[PDB]
Amino acid sequence: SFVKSHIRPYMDEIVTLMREFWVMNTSIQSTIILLIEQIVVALGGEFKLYLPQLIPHMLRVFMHDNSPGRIVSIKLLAAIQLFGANLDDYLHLLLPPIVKLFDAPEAPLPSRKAALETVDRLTESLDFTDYASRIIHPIVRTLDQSPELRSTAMDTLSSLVFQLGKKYQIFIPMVNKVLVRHRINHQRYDVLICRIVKGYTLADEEEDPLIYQHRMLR
Amino acid sequence: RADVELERILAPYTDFHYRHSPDTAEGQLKEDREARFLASKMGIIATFRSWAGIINLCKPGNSGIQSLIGVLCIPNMEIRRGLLEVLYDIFRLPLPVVTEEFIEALLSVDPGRFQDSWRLSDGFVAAEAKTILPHRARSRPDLMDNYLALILSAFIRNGLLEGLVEVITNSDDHISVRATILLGELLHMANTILPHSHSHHLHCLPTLMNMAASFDIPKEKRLRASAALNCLKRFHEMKKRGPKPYSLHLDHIIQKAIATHQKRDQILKDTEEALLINLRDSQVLQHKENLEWNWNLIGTILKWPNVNLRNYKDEQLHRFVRRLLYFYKPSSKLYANLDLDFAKAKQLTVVGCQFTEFLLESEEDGQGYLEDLVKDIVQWLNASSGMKPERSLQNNGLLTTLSQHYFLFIGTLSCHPHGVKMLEKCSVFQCLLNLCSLKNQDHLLKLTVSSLDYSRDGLARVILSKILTAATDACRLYA
Ligand SMILES: Nc1ncnc2c1ncn2[C@@H]1O[C@H](COP(=O)(O)OP(=O)(O)OP(O)(O)=S)[C@@H](O)[C@H]1O
Repeated sequence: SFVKSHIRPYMDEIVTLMREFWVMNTSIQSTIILLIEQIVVALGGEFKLYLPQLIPHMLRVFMHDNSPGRIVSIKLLAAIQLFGANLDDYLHLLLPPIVKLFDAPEAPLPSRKAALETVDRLTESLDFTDYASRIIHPIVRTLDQSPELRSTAMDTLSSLVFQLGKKYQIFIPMVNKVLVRHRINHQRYDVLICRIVKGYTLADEEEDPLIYQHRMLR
Repeated sequence: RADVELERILAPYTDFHYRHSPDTAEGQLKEDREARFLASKMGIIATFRSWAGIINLCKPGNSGIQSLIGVLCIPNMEIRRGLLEVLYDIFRLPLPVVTEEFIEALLSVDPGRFQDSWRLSDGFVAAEAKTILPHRARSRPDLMDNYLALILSAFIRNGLLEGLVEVITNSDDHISVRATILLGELLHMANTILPHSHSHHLHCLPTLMNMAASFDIPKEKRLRASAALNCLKRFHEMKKRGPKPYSLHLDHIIQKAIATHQKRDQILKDTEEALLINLRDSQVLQHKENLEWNWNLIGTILKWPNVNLRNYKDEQLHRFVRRLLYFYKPSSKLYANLDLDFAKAKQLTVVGCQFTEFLLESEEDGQGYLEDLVKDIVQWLNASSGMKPERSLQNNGLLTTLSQHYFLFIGTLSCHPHGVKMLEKCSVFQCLLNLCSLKNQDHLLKLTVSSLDYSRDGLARVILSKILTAATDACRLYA
């Protein structure tokens, strides 16, 4: 936390120390996760060099978790929301474990909420256009068998269809069945689909989301 | 002589410590270097436009084009950043901005970026349509493509792509972004102007993919190679997107043309509950303070399929419509006073257009409001054109405020068949016929010639013909 980016010449060995004492189910993960968060805040952009070595363990935490209420999964999810644009080349083997977390009907409800919210918040720095079919269907499955995860799943869906332009117009009749079956009203999803079906402009539809994020950051 | 006379002009780049004059003032040593760089660039990009220079610089021997690529593969951040400008202006490509992030320099090379020629005073719509809309020729030779293909083949033969990859990986970020953009532009030009045999193995990029997939090299090179591949894919997506209408008149023109082409050859209900909820959260009826309304909700309550003031006879909806009408009227001096470059200026215009079309969607219940709005617009236009003796000069407000978008409302109103009837009920077409005659205001003719619709025969073509035959020479030229 004190040396921001000068820890690089001694960072690799640090990872070598974390891969040795990160056993699966003990009280040592609660501090390893905080160490990961602090390393992420320190490196800030160069973390992608040392992210792969910590990817297996994370996966073994997502499936082999026997914590009361799945609180280690929640801490790991809150630690993942800090990665930002670092998990750009590694979103392919780290997203499926999270999409498998909120569509499982036996997982605790707060863990599913945490997964939905981290998927919702990870779209403010990443391009989620390619991984559209892997997210649209688990969400419409979470919407018809979970009467309490409706609002958070709708927020995630609205944040996802904001990046997709007219590329989402093919899914509208598929989601509308579930939306009218349970009388699901969301005010931002209605806005987005109204601007998708009926045109708003021509330059605003089918736009790179990173371009929009950059032009709104300035 | 063979290899010592003509190849001198590229000595400032190939020689890292180049001294042109034996005795020069020691005070000016960097300005002299920049002048040498500029002159050598102007000579190098001038020998590649002639055949006697192309052939003599790309000879199969120890030519002067291989010495130009070889010094590009040397980590010298002064020669390497100056050779990229020569490569950029050799292929007639636009230069990106000097940044370190790819997503900011990719936006500066957008074929549809705003230009100074597209302003109302300069080139309002005709100059803008030239850039974004493509030429009508699909089989003309276009000798420029021939020349560019020859130059690109000559450069690829001597190993330019490998040098660009080496510049992309082993260099700074300021130069990595510019080399990635140049590589993307060259890869796009390849699959467009090169024959299939010349460009069927270029998209593999072996030297970059073998680096992005090798786990023996240091991890920094692998990660920057993967990032370069991702940026190349992003550039390809940007290229296959296309240029989009920057302005709001050309947008409506293209949309109307596409709609005509679609309809020449062949959703939620929200009965009473969701309509009222969306009308409530919009905040229009809670308070009448403008600029604090929720304009997204207004747009979606105006654009929803079956909400047309003709099947939902609710007093709250009529209050909503009357408040929006009083806001949009120019006499109220509420919308017509906001200046251009406003924070939310395009959205207000889009909402106004879809609102004056929603009023038209009710052919039996939307007269009292639409007639009032268009009559107020005609009043404002006759006052600002010079048909009154008060001032007869109001160009200081039309050119700098959102009151110039009242031509877009008449434009989106003249497309529909029931729209032109309402437009003729009031003295709109006669007003434009009278406006065509004046000589002092030329911007109003630009505005009225690029807003109306000429799809069907009627009074809309008579105004166009009157401007084309009897008008000011500059207005006639723009028409
Ligand atoms: N900035 C404004 N935007 C909209 N309306 C305004 C604005 N400023 C004043 N008004 C007044 O509000 C009127 C529209 O309100 P109405 O449609 O009559 O609904 P209303 O709630 O009955 O209005 P009042 O004031 O209560 S009678 C405008 O025509 C003006 O009389």
